[PDB]
Amino acid sequence: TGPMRVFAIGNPILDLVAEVPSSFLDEFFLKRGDATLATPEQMRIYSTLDQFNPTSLPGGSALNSVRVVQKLLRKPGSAGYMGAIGDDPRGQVLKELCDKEGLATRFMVAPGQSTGVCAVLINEKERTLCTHLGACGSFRLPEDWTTFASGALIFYATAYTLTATPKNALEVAGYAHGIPNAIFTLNLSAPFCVELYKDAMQSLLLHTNILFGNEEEFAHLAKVHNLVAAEKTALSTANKEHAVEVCTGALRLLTAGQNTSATKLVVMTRGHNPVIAAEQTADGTVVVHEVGVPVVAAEKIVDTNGAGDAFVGGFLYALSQGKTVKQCIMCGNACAQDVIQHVGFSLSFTF
Ligand SMILES: Nc1ncnc2c1ncn2[C@@H]1O[C@H](COP(=O)(O)OP(=O)(O)CP(=O)(O)O)[C@@H](O)[C@H]1O
Ligand SMILES: CSc1ncnc2c1ncn2[C@@H]1O[C@H](CO)[C@@H](O)[C@H]1O
Ligand SMILES: [Cl-]
Ligand code: NA
Ligand code: NA
Repeated sequence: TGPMRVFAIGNPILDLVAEVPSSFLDEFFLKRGDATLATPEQMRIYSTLDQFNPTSLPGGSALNSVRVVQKLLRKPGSAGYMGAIGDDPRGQVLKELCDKEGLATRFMVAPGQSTGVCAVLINEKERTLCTHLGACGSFRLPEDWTTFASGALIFYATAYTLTATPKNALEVAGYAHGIPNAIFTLNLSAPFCVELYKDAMQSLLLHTNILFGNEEEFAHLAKVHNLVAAEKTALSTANKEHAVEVCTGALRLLTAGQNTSATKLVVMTRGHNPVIAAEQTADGTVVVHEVGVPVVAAEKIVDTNGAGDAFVGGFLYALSQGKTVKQCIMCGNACAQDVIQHVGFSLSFTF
């Protein structure tokens, strides 16, 4: 029953995991390894997947991150989450899976719509994802959400939530803005979010304390907002120097040149390479962090899907415990590495 340390909004999705024959991917015109949104011709994929005995597990980027936070805090209601689901059986399944973990949730039911679902197709050591948002798109933040989230000072939203309406994330960020110890955190989520919601994201970033994103997402951000010279928008983020310049330029989108006691930090995950972060410190001076990622033989890497969500989960957990920026990154790395070494987007039982 609390205390709630982290509150997030997202697109609640039920993952249906199953091993399928190559004929399946070809049958639904899917490209092995790609993560996409179901096309009209792929709408029968979920019903068709049943003949492969799929396993139901809670999914969704933000949901995956708070589930990590909840697992680490242990106390029921340590993390809160809100999103929209359908009035279907799938919605009940997802809801029960979450209650089972002690997560505090309020799923808004959208009559006549289907709960978000993602087909996690395992084929040739490769994962192919096909997501159908459905009811997720109907989510509209309830007027009493701040009461539901009472006590939490860490707020989180994925750019994926902008696909329902940017107003949800803007309202959450709006609540935290101006309050020194209220921390709004955001994930770039995907390259298309950066372009599709350019202006809303620009406004949202001004109200953001911590921005998470991977190399490609930050690359698109830098290009869309002209953070680096056209001659540099092509450079590889695998290059420390370039990554640092991208992070430093991105930090400007959060600070707007001003300096307060509020947290202003940009974190870029870079696969096996060191995580890079740019932070505006107490007196306004910018500091760059570089945190090495413990080596993990490609041999032991099952799948890198969900790595980013787990990273954020660990980072936010550490942040709630008041750890330093470097310590938060290390916790995120630990969580990410656990998840990528086994089937599933959750922390192992032993972890
Ligand atoms: N090859 C690797 N070896 C060790 N750790 C890794 C790793 N790949 C990812 N990680 C861990 O996961 C974190 C995030 O990885 P990354 O930035 O690649 O996410 P991502 O969304 O790009 C995965 P994908 O490439 O499948 O889309 C890294 O900072 C690290 O903590
Ligand atoms: C607006 S599109 C969208 N929004 C939110 N989450 C998404 C989306 N697409 C896929 N996922 C989730 O990513 C999780 C793995 O990182 C998978 O578990 C999958 O559910
Ligand atoms: Cl999400
Ligand atoms: Na400052
Ligand atoms: Na995994």
